[PDB]
Amino acid sequence: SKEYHIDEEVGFALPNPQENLPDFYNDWMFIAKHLPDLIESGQLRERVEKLNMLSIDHLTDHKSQRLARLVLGCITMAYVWGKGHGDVRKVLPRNIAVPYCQLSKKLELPPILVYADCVLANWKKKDPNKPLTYENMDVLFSFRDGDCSKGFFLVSLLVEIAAASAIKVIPTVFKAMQMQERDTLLKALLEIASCLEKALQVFHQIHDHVNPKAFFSVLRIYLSGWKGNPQLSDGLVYEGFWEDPKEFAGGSAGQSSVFQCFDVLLGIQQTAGGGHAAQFLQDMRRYMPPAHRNFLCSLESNPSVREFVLSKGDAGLREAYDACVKALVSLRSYHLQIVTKYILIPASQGGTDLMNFLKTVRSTTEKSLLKEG
Ligand code: HEM
Ligand SMILES: [C-]#N
Repeated sequence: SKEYHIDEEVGFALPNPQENLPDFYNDWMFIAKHLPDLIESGQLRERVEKLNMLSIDHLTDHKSQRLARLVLGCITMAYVWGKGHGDVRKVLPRNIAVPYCQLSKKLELPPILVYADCVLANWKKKDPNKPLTYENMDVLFSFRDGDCSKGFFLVSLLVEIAAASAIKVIPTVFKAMQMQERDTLLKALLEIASCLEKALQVFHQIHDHVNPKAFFSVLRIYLSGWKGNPQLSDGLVYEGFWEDPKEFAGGSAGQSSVFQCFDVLLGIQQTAGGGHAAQFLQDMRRYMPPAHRNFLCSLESNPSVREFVLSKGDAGLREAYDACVKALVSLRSYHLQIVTKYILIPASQGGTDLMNFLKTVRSTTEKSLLKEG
């Protein structure tokens, strides 16, 4: 893999994210670093509104630009949703909206908190000389005390990273296919499956660091966007940058290139059709870092692993291939149980389009199995 911005140990996540910005931006940092407080004491909005329009020209490298995106991102969410009880601002102050939109255009991402922001770039290791384990990690920004943002963001991060171990073998896969190296292809496929089976394990941690009510009633609120959202019908107006209000989708792990990449790799057509699920997954790529979406399509232009495995009456291969597909459905099936627990139940103390979306994606994955009939 070339510079598709994919680290060997961390995958799609940003390696060693930047924690501090140039003093020139201390005003931004302060708000971001004290969001839980400012929000609760009800002085957040007033503070954003007192901000001077800062220029983004002093954000020289990528990482510093990403940090910035995170800060302005978190701030924008806090501002729009407030204490997150129903009182929402429909207009984002030009002093903040401008830099944010300019930085966004520069990074080729929409002006709203995105997965690549609050997960991929929102972390740090407590002890630099220790492994990447929950215990040795922390997020950079949170919305409100007890919103379980650490648990959510980090467990996603950790799953993201577990899946990163397979990304590195993708090249091996394609090489083997043209070099007609059957034993190499088989090895590779199983390795991938193994990594996807380990990611599921990592996923279990979600129960240990995220409480259903807190998640459903708080975090979920701040991660909401303004596309097809009843309380922001026509979107959000980025004062001083755009004429009319713009609609954008909230942050969601659905923006992770990880799962999409494997669906591609394995020839699963999540994106095909005119269906609602397909449109959503296709649309979410717009929310992924440009480098990453480039990676996703470069894969799409490679020869099909599925067609290859099928064209070879080789059980070993078919099975190894199914192993990977089986791993995905397993992850998704587990993900459903999780939504049930962290959304369905909490909301019961309409939202079925949710379950049908997920089940359609899952179903599509299953359908790709080879030796099922
Ligand atoms: C608190 C736990 C979690 C909840 C409540 C949750 C909820 C949801 C919901 C409601 C969707 C549907 C679309 C949307 O609104 O964005 C979704 C999609 C998705 N989530 Fe989660 N999620 C959770 C944890 C995770 C974790 C830890 C991962 C792992 C990185 C993950 C990966 C995905 C993916 C890839 C999709 C998109 C569709 C697909 O490929 O199947 N989620 N999630
Ligand atoms: C999934 N967020």
